[PDB]
Amino acid sequence: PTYVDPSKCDGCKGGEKTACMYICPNDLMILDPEEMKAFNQEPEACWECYSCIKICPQGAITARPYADFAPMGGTCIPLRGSEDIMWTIKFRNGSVKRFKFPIRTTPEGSIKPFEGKPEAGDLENELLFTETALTVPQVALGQKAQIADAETSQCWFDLPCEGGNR
Amino acid sequence: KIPSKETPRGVAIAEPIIVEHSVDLLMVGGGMGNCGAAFEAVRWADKYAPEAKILLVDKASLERSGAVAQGLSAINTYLGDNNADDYVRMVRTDLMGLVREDLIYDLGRHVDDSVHLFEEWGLPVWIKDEHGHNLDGAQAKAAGKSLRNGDKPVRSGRWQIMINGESYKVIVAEAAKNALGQDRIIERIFIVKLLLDKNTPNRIAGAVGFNLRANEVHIFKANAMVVACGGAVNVYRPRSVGEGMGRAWYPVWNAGSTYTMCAQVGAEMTMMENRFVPARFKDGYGPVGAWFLLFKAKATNCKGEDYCATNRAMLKPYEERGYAKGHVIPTCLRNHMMLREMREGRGPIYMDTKTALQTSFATMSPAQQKHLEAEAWEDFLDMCVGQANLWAATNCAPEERGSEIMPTEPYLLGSHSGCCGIWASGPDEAWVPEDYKVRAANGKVYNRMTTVEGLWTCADGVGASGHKFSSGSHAEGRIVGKQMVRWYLDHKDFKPEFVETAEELKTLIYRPYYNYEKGKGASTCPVVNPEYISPKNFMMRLIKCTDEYGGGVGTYYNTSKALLDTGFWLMEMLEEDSLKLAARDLHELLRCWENYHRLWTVRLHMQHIAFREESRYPGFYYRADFLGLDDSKWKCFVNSKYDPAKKETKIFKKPYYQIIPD
Ligand SMILES: Cc1cc2nc3c(=O)[nH]c(=O)nc-3n(C[C@H](O)[C@H](O)[C@H](O)COP(=O)(O)OP(=O)(O)OC[C@H]3O[C@@H](n4cnc5c(N)ncnc54)[C@H](O)[C@@H]3O)c2cc1C
Ligand code: SF4
Ligand code: SF4
Repeated sequence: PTYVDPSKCDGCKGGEKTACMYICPNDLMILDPEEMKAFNQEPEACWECYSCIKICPQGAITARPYADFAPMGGTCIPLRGSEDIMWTIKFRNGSVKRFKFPIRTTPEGSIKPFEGKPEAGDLENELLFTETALTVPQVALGQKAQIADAETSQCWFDLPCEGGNR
Repeated sequence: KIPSKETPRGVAIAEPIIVEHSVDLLMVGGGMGNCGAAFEAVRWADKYAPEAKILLVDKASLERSGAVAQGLSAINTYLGDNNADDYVRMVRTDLMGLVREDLIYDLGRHVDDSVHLFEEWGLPVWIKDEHGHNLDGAQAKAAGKSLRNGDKPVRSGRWQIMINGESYKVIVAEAAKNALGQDRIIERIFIVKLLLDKNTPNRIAGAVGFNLRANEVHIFKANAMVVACGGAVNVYRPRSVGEGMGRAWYPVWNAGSTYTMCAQVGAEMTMMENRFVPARFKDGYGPVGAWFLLFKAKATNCKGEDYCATNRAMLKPYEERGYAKGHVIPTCLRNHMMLREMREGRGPIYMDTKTALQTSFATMSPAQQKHLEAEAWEDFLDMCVGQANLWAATNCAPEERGSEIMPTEPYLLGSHSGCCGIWASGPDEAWVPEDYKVRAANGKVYNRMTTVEGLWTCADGVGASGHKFSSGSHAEGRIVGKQMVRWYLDHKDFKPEFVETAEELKTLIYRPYYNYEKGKGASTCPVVNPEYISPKNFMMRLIKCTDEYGGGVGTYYNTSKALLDTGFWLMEMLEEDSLKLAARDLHELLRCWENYHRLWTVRLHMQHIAFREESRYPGFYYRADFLGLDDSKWKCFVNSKYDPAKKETKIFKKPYYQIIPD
């Protein structure tokens, strides 16, 4: 679960999106408008996805690992930049490991989805607009499974019980 | 002091406004499915229907909504040199033989194209350098090597590829945004109903929902729509019942909406008996794979022995029938050999990373050691941060102490290593059987359409066609996105109408609000009140019933006709009680409708397993009264169709066509 540092949180004064409240996939982050401080309204529904922890401008949100199975002292802190992410893992015993990973090669907000790409083709074939041909199964069969249905393998005639006309 | 005086802490909740929308194409959900749908649909509309109103609605905000919220470390579907026939063959083995092979093949010949788009958009994809050593996305670009340049990915198994995909979702949501714009995307709005046409029979007409930031009921009229809102989690009692209720493997906010919203409206459902119980690290559910293959760390019981080797005999009846033969065991059978070690108390199932690391660090240079450790930790930081938190907490850096493996509580999904969902339509080719094609009242057959005319679904939505993953989910959306624009043009002059009025819809959505208002005076505490029921308590009462009678963790995934019957008896007192749910705030109204979706699905999942008189997925769930599999009577799909007018479900067998040989 996630909590907000009241001394760090300013309630997002400018640019009237409340970063944490806006981003949370589970609608857990909410702002107290009078106090201008935010909190997690339902901590036991927190998937601990770090979405709010990353987006927070002040960096007021940290994660306390699930109290009902995780001991105290341990924490993960990201610092997500424009093209990379830095993680610092602080252990219960005091150990620290740091990491750095790529997150994106192209600049944020720059994707032109259609520029350069082919225009819409045939509304009647299975081709997507960026495609030109599609594979067909190597060998294709039409073998129906067929299920026995009858609750008995029993037969009381002398003759196989196969051509059941009546 | 008195609890009823205490402030609700959610948004507000008061008499809603009611705001209508006439739209041509609606998209419910904004995960991997619809972000593919939007991307495709716009392009086809910009050329052929530029006047057509397209709208995408999401429970959360598109930037981070869905399963890919914290990102991923791998793309699990990528052919590239592989042919879509062995793709179908592999998905068939894993999912115990009973799959819609046409949907899987169709998903194969479209999937790579999405992955290629992803890289182009900015997704850092790993590529082999020249001496077979790993390069990350940033440095692969620096070197001038790409999938676009056909450079062969890192790949930790025939079908998967490695990525630096922390920002995976945001990259995809961006493409969907720039195609649509903040005018065709309305976020933070939960859809609850789905309405079908007053005039023509079995045809979709609209959808109802509510705003999560202001008191508004939204009524949507539509010609064609996708409902892709993910799978169903927290339908069974988890292994941590305190705060750990939020630490499930699949996203905790998947309420089984896709499944119920369509089933409720008459769409034919498929394979709902199928579930997925993954084997992941204890409590945190982080991925194990990397630690196993990068360092060769194995699972050992209390004796230190390999239970896979010891319990090989359990697989005899299956391999003789051709289900497992030669160290290619289905995932369900893998944790079927795990369960006997557990129930006979020879646990805990343990990953000794301590000794496995100190041995592998001897044959590696110090700098080559930092690299393989940074790959392994990224599997958490890119995919599952909760686990890294647990290791930070428990002093469990793999160097000094190992970790426990545990099979998770059941999850209901169609995109991942499961296959439960909605009966979709095949593409319409010679190689597709006639029973696999829907074909509408106009005679033509549109790909991936439900049996409800004009309604689509994809990715977790379509059943019997698992192993789509993040790429197939996008590809399927693209498939649908086109078919919706195609549909609209063939039905251009439609005009949808509902049997129910806007007031009737509004009083339904906010019923739990009225329930609370009218009954709150009865008690000094808002939770303990005889007049209504809390959504958190409904949530609990359900997951308990499912655990104990539907084959949850508590019963070692075990069920029978008798156990299910008891389940059903409680289930339909709970169905009745749902009419008396209560909401103090908007966030509670959200939970109220999510838990109602959670009931309808988990019940349907049980009605399916009750019907199928074999244990098709041993290790996932067992029928105690029908322990073994049976290809005589049950080689087929199990489908159901709900009747809205008669409030009756009809569960029936649906024949399986084998298409790809072997
Ligand atoms: C932990 C885990 C690990 C994974 N690892 C991999 C991997 O390594 N490789 C890989 O390829 N795939 C992986 N996946 C699988 C992949 O994420 C899914 O297959 C894919 O995300 C499914 O997409 P979807 O179409 O179901 O939409 P989702 O991404 O599941 O999102 C559903 C959307 O619907 C919306 N929604 C839900 N309910 C409503 C409502 N009723 N009203 C309006 N909107 C609603 C949500 O806001 C959300 O945007 C992983 C998944 C899990 C979570
Ligand atoms: S984003 Fe950060 S600073 Fe802004 S309201 Fe949320 S916790 Fe406070
Ligand atoms: S960690 Fe994720 S799910 Fe939890 S409150 Fe933050 S944004 Fe929401």
